[PDB]
Amino acid sequence: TNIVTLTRFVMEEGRKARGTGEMTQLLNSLCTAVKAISTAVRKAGIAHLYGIAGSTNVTGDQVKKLDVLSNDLVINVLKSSFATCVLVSEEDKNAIIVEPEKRGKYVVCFDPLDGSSNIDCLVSIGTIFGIYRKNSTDEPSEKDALQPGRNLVAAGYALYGSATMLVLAMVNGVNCFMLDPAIGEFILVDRDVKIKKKGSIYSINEGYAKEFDPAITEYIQRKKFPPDNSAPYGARYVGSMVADVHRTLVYGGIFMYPANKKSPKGKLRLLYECNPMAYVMEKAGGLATTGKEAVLDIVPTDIHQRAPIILGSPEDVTELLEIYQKHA
Ligand SMILES: O=P(O)(O)OC[C@H]1O[C@](O)(CO)[C@@H](O)[C@@H]1O
Ligand SMILES: O=[P-]([O-])[O-]
Ligand SMILES: [Mg+2]
Ligand SMILES: [Mg+2]
Ligand SMILES: [Mg+2]
Repeated sequence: TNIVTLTRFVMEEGRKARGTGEMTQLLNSLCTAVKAISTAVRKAGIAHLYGIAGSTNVTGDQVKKLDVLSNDLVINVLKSSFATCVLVSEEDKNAIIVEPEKRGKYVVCFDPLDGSSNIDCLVSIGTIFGIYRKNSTDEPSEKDALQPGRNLVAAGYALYGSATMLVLAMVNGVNCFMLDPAIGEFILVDRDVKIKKKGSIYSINEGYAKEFDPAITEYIQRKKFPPDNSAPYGARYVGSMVADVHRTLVYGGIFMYPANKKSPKGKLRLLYECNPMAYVMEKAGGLATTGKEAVLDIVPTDIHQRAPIILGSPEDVTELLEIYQKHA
């Protein structure tokens, strides 16, 4: 009978810190969308929600039925939250400007459904978000979303896996909340999460081996054949960024989606995939790099810009940076 909900947490983390309560509003609204997406996903084959929606998005993906449903759910709750002014979604070509009577101070970048390749085989999928405070006094516009990730005030993801988890990072740390399906509340289950300084798992799609740069190649070879005859790392690659990053957070190790000979900026999207996960990792004591610079320091020029990303345990990411620096 003492429910420590996401709501309470985010409020109790603010009592002697004169806010506006808009962030709690925003996050309460997002939680409602995440619950609705979770329920849909958990019944998707009965509800006939698998398959394509007939459309390609700006970054060239095959839009799925659950992409449109989730996108609509998040847009509508953020609008009605009265906490937002500019929204950027993977699924919309342009930024969405909130109508004047519903504007609040925040800019939200999100991936409404991440891991579409895994939808139909029931593997874990998720929702990814990053929140900024609007800076300018100018009328809200797409340019308010073009901030470096270091300006994030909150970021995180929902993981629709064996259980549904909302992982929320803010200035003071990372906390995990699990959805209780019986009462429709996110309950705190992991407080002030920190990543292991060094892990034992590497996560990458090795089908791209023919296209990797020499530094990624060398690093993978080192994980399999350690020069100091330590045990080789195990390999894991679920194929859904939210699942692979969440495992990296809670078990340690490294996740990679690097640049390659065909994709100079990699595949994952900077605003609503790379920056939120880089922020979570940095707040958990981890690192997130392109191989040459910190993801959170990139100043974007395109709301659908791609970025290479290598993230996880700091000693693992640093070892790979050392190999890039050696090859440079
Ligand atoms: O099939 P690939 O090229 O390994 O891409 C998988 C990645 O694509 C995404 O689905 C994003 O498009 C991520 O969730 C996942 O990390
Ligand atoms: O591109 P997608 O799996 O969010
Ligand atoms: Mg997609
Ligand atoms: Mg995604
Ligand atoms: Mg998506």
